[PDB]
Amino acid sequence: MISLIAALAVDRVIGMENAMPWNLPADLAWFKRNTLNKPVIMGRHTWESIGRPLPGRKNIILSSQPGTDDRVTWVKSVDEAIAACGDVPEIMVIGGGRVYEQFLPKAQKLYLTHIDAEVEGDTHFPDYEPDDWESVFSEFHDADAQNSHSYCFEILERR
Amino acid sequence: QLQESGGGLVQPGGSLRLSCAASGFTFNNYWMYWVRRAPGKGLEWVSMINPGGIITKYAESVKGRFTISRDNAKNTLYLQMNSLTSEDTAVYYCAKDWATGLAKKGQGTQVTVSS
Repeated sequence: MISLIAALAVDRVIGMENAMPWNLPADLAWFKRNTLNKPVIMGRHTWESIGRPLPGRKNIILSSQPGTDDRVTWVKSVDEAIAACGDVPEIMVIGGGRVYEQFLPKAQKLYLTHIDAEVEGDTHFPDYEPDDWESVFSEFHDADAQNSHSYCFEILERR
Repeated sequence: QLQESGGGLVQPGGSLRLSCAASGFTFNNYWMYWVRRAPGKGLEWVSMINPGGIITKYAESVKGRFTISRDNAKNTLYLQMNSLTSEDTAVYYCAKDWATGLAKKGQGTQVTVSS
């Protein structure tokens, strides 16, 4: 199955974690727990923002202008990215906006962090028509000494 | 209450430290931010620091060059700026609750970096 994982700010703005004025180690932990031992697919801007492969995962970069870096797998198409994951139970798509857009129609599950921060981002998370998805897990957290803003985790599964 | 100071005219390559005196809230309980407004532009966050002053995060444009710090006993926030460049010219503000509807910042301090 294909799953997307994203952090959505107020108005569903998404962007690069390093450009955001939040510090959310709890969200980093959630991302790590849900992606470890799985392949992750990202676009070129996300790769360039992270600057290095995410350890403990197979990194696959979907772009039209491929890369210099032998630690990751470069692919040119959605079907190539999927094949690059091979025989696995769950493929994690970790963004870019354009990447989320390309994979959402194929996705069965969404892992979202809803952040109580109004921020400038690259774009918004794609329309996920409420009625195609059911919320199966949901948990709210306040801001604390380690996490600058309050956040809610949610998992949705496709109807 | 937040009041920034320490702004001025600095030659490129120079250093400057800004200060923000805080009152009227429990300073040591809050994340604090530095943000800036460059001529013609929106506000751009620059730096943030957690209550105890042990977690910091910097915008990519200032990493390796700026240091945010705080003195919870004095209720003051600091921004050390090194290797200043023309592109750092801006009104700098200290802010509480940045990126929320509770966001508040001072009147700001002007930094002009000019050769």
